[PDB]
Amino acid sequence: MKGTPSFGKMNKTPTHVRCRRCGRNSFNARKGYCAACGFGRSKKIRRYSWQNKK
Amino acid sequence: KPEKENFEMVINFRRVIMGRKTTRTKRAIKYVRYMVKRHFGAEKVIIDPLLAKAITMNGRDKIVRRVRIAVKRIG
Amino acid sequence: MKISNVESKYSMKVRGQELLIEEARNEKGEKIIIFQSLTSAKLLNNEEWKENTTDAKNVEKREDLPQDVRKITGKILSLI
Amino acid sequence: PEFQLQRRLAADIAGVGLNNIKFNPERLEEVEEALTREDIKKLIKERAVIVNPKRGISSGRLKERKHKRRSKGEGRKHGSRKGKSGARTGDKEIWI
Amino acid sequence: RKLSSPRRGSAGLRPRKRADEILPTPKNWPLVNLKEPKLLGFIGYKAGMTHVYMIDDKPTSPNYGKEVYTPVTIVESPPILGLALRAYHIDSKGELSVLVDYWANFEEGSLKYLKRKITSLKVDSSKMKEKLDLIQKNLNNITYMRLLVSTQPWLVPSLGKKRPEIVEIQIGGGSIQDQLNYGLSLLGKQIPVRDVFREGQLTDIIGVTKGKGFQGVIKRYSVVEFPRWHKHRKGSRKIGARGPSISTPSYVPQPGQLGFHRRTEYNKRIIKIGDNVNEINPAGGIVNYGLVKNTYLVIEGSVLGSRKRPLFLRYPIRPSWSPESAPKITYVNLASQQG
RNA sequence: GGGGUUGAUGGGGUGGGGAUGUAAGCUCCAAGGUUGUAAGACCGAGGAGUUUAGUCCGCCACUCCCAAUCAGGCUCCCCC
RNA sequence: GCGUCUGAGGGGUAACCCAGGCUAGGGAACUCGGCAAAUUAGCCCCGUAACUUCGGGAGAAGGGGUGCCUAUCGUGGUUUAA
RNA sequence: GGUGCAGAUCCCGGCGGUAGUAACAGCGAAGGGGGGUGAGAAUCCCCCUCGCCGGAAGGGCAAGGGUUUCCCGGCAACGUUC
RNA sequence: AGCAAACUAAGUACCGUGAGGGAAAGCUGAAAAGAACCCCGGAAGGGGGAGUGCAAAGAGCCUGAAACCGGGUGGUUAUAC
Repeated sequence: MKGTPSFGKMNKTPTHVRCRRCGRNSFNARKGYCAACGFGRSKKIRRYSWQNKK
Repeated sequence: KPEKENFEMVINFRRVIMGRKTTRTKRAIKYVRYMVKRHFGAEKVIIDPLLAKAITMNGRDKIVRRVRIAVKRIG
Repeated sequence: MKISNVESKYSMKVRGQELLIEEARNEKGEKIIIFQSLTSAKLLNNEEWKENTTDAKNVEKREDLPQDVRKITGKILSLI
Repeated sequence: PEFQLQRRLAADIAGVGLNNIKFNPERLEEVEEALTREDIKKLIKERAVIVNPKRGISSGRLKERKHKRRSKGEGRKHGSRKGKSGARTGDKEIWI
Repeated sequence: RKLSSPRRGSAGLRPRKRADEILPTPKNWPLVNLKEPKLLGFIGYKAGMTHVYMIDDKPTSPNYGKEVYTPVTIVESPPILGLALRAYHIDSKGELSVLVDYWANFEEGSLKYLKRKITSLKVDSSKMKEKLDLIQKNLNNITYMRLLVSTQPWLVPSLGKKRPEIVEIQIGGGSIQDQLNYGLSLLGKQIPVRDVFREGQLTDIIGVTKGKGFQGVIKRYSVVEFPRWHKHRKGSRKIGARGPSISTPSYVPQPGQLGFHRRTEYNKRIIKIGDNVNEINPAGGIVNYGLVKNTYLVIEGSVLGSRKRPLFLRYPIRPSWSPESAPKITYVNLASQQG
């Protein structure tokens, strides 16, 4: 069932672990990629121009 | 001055029975305290542990029809 | 009725617990057996009471008790 | 007045259930002063801490009922059998 | 589609409230009925019930002159005590107020049982001499004469009470002057039941019925319980709708008090008046009442009230027939009522 | 709605009237079996006797044996 | 191991509700509808129809037996064991 | 000139009425007597007894949690009541 | 209000698996002189009597409105909007 019984299976190992470069818990473990700074396939810091309103 | 008697009497659990079943034991113990205070002027009553088990060795909702007690009603 | 005289008093130990058995007679002259297992207790205000066991007769053998007492104690002794 | 430490230490020294450990009501001031596992071992010896043994089910009724079942056939008959014939004696074991 | 079914209960009995006294008095009394001065009622206590075997009296009955089985109620009736004499007149405003009361207990009839209900007259206030000449002065414009009587419960041990009940009973007979003379002879005396009734007569019973407390609508009005699924389905012991409108949503059934109502019965016949209680007491006593030891009435049928209920017995106000004496009784059930 | 010692209001004791169905213990018998030279004694579902028994009674009667004691609050003394 | 699926006490215990037991005579007359409830029920022996893709149907349907006590018999296992 | 509020199922803050009311029952457990500590015990501690689980309410260890573990001292808040 | 952020730690706490989202909260007095001591209370910047200060809305501290609640003053109330 969509709600309370299925949230019980959210106690395994997480999808995201700590990242050495940025110190945020955004390193996607299964893909070898930080979803916050790009560490893993970007040498440059992950940055986009939509990342704040103008 | 109330007499420091060694009376002994019979307690009838007529009215404790025909009440609520699952409190018959709890009410029987409180009925002995009331009767000793009524017939002896006691302000504090102590029940011997042997007497409490004789009223209900049957559990919680099964008790005896009557019991005979002896009161050493000291000062 | 009111108890007039106590004939015999005993003291027996059951599974590490202490018993007092008294033989008495009422005004009518009927024999009653009184079972007590309590030696000390509080009072109303405010001190300690202790039963006197000097007159008690210690019991070690099971047929040391009278036949009348021995044939009645069986039911009570289970619920000790 | 809490001394669950003494009850816990005594139950594994004695190797019994924690509900098999009873104190002596007349010597509780002495149990209350025990802090170490050496203190508790001495109290068990001095009978300040009682260790109850484990019980068992009496076998008097079972031995008499089994003897009658064996020699007179009582209780073995077809008003007492709930299971199937092959679950009481397998047919392959009969042939073997 | 809107079949026909009669309404549940009577619309003339509302409110179904608790009776405000345990011994009611009739509001209306039977006419003179062409007699000579006598009282038109008596007071009794309901004891129990049994059954007798009588030979039928009703000349029109299908069982005439045959032994038939009838239930009966036992009513214990010691003598009553005559207390005072009361005169009514049409006063100014044209009402039926009371003219005066003439009490007489001092000459003989010094009772303290009577003080358990009324802290009655002191010796200082025994000026009843001029209450009597007021009745004689205002004769010829007096309409009704009534006698205050008192029950004597202390003569009934099974009825564990000593304070009495006070009611007033009407006199019907000859002239007003003739009735005043009769009422002065009963004053302070003891009135047996045989001075009022006789065997074979009809009576009317007034009393309070057995109480039953707060009750539902299936016992109070005998409404129909919801059938099948609804026996399983959200509550069945209730009525569906409580009216259509905002018209003071009306007189539909509601739960509330059942029993302990003042009611009245008609045409209850007296079969026997006895003094020998050994002929009426069953083995082991009447269950939950006791033993009869006074004069008793045997009344065929049922009577409202519980055991030890005070009942007012009145002359029949719409009698069905006029019986004669002797409904002969051949058997009385004296067996035990337990088991 | 009653009683409250100037008392039978509830309990106890003793009788009455009831419900089940004839208690435990003891004596005799029991299909057979274990012994014992025999006599005898030992086990045994159950049957009979003691025994309309024993247990129980939110019914009735008699009997002051026990308890209705102690304590608190409110309101009045008008007319004369 | 627990009385911590962590609030209790009083009540001749009102109506009513949620779960449960029993009902005389009748037996689906209830209702959209036998819904719900009731009936039957384990094991051994006997016995078992139409139909059928020949395997099934089939635990068809139906009938009889069963406790306790006192003794026995047969078959088999195991023990250095035809 | 960021200039006047009763309304925008207006935004934010404080406070009523319902009301000392519902709920603290339902998922198959239960307490009683005696004693102690303490300013204060239905609820904490000791002894006796009674009840419940007993293919789980007992035993052993994962992922996850992250000090919850052990000793001493507390009770303003915290624990469905204390 | 002014930047989301005038303050015991603002992109801080906290919410989301994640990209991301995102608060609240200023003020004793000139000077702590921050209430010694005594009675009550288990304790409590708790009560009472004191004392400090120009002044105690004295630690929940500038001023201290209304809603709301409690006590009192003045009118009035169980035959009627």
